[PDB]
Amino acid sequence: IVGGYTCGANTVPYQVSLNSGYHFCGGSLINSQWVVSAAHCYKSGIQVRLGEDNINVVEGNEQFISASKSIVHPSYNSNTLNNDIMLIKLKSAASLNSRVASISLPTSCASAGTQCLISGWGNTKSSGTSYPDVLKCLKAPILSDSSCKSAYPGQITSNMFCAGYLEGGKDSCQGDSGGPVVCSGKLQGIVSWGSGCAQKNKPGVYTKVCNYVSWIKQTIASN
Ligand SMILES: [NH3+]CCc1ccccc1
Ligand SMILES: [Ca+2]
Repeated sequence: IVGGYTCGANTVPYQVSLNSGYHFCGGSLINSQWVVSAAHCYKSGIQVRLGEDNINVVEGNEQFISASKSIVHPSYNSNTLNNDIMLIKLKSAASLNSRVASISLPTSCASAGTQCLISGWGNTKSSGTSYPDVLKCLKAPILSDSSCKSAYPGQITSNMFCAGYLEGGKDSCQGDSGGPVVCSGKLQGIVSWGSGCAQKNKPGVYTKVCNYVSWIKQTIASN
């Protein structure tokens, strides 16, 4: 997260860290046995880490649970990042509590200008590299679909939206991939891609979760 702030421990209780020996992506807890992330985060050997603040220190609220199954969206296209969403089932149910909680799925899509909370353990620099140990947060509005498409001609589909600031300085970045965009209490986006981080006229692009709610709910119920 560039241009953001320290969330404070367990203030984002649905935020998960995906770990394969190291943090590599975020995700969101949507019920006690299922996490939503980005399809471009797919890999074998995933451990889900819930209740994290400092990912390098055991602080007392963590739950580490191996993934039993990953389900990349049937139509994921890794070239274009269309349909950049993946479900991860936990080998055992998370113990839900204050510091570990699910986030609701949308009931409908969110509107341009809606303010959202984006969070992660990604790079905090727009030039260079600095990875935080504690969770970072950013408040950012959903941008109009026309400014998004103008920013990235030929690359935005109906399954994507942009959020952030056209002036730059505030954005998601490397290592934030897969994590949540929460607006009005609902998971409306997943950190997906962009052109660099926090650059002018290059806002973050996010998977548009409201298009996937029927797939998510059907998939979970059948798995
Ligand atoms: N705003 C761009 C976020 C991002 C950065 C690098 C890889 C994936 C996603
Ligand atoms: Ca920790």
